[PDB]
Amino acid sequence: MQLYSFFNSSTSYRVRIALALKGLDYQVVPLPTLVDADGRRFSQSLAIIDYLDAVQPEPRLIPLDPLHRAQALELALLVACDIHPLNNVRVLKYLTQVLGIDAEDRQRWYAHWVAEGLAAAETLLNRHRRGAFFAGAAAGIVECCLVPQLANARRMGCDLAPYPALLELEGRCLALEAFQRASPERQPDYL
Amino acid sequence: MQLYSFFNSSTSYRVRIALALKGLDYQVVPVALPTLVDADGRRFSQSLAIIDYLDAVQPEPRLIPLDPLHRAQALELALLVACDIHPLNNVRVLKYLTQVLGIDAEDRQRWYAHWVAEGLAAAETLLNRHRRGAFFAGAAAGIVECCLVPQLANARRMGCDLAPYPALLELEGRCLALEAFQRASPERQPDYL
Repeated sequence: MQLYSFFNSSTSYRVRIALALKGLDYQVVPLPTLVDADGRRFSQSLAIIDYLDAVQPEPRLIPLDPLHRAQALELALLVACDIHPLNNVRVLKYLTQVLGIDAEDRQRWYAHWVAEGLAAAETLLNRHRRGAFFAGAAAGIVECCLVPQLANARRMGCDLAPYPALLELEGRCLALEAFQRASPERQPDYL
Repeated sequence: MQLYSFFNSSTSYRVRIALALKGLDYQVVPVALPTLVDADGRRFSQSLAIIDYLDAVQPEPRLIPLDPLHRAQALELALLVACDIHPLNNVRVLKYLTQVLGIDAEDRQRWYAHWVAEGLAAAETLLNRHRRGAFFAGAAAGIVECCLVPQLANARRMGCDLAPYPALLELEGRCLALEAFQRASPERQPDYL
């Protein structure tokens, strides 16, 4: 398979993590678009992560148990639907060039959606985590979504002190070769 | 189970359609929404997590396909709406644009219509290229129609041009002809105007 990836795309980071956790090799093509062995194209990171679970079930990125699965998807969709979309490069571009919102107002916009969303993420992780990772002994869709969100929030100057369990989970993920391999800074298109 | 719904919430509408397709819409309860509340008082948020959970609660008729390829295609279109359109066009976001950045109704209008045009052009193409049947997944409505019908009602109400999406308009018409969608509609809610 091929992944049309950019090193600094949060959605590409999500899928590079999932591919690294499966141990699947693919060809980065410097979004995202996964092209499978049949030439089918997929661009929505959370659909790709679900599909990878069909392509190579073990290790599993989304739980089988219906309640554990609902809890994992709840936290993944909080990130994918209620934080990231508002803070996209395309949205900040629109705010500057079309509405002329200055760097500082764009900061406060960025920080407002992060603060609301990460407070809820911290709550859900503390409530529903089953072990070292959200799903127990292995990282999955929750870590695929939280790790890029935290990197983005950090880089935009957000206060992350109110989210100690998110920061702890982030550290347990960034200690793993799979996350290190997927990281922006280790990508072939990275300056 | 109970579903805490507001008549005018798009994400509530998505889950009221899902419940109506299952034949469980006695569970709906008027006035972040929606919230599904089970037997033992467990609260589920996230409209797409709730739709997925309803397939565990009562598998038939299925809102998310079993076949992996068909599932990836249905989730691609559903997530296009739920991730790339609706979150930018939320009441919550439009309040921030008004009350914080002082953007007028006219610039708000144009923001709404930009994310709508970008998203629905891509949605029209996915529907045309990947649909399995009269509905996206086949002969029955599912997660794709649960996301599209609320998004088209919203776009129409905000004055968006929907002429460029004839396949989306046709699918919307097939859904709104069904009793399950008519029951789920905002206009038929107990809390409606």
